[PDB]
Amino acid sequence: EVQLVESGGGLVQAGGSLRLSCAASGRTFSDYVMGWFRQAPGKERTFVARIGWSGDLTYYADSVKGRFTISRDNAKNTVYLQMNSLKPEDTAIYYCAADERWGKFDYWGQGTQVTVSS
Repeated sequence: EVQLVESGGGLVQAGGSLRLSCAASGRTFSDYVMGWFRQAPGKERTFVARIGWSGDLTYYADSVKGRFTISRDNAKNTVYLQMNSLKPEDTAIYYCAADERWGKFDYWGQGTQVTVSS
């Protein structure tokens, strides 16, 4: 099975930025669509962004499109989420996810906290 390990969470001031990363291992990384989800403490886990196998096709939730950028490096088995212009409402636990097909993902990371101070 594929293992996903997120990195890069932290505390940032409103208007700032963070880059999350997620390293996949155990199977050929280029066989998987990679996605990011987030769960705010009082809401259910919601979709953030996903990227196609080759890194060309990307899709973003309305609430983050234009501020967040998803990318991948298939030689490093890593997917990235560059989060710019952060808002307090971006505060959440962010989860990496993987699936061979393009809300259901077979594999999930353990989550990393992102806190945006007002």
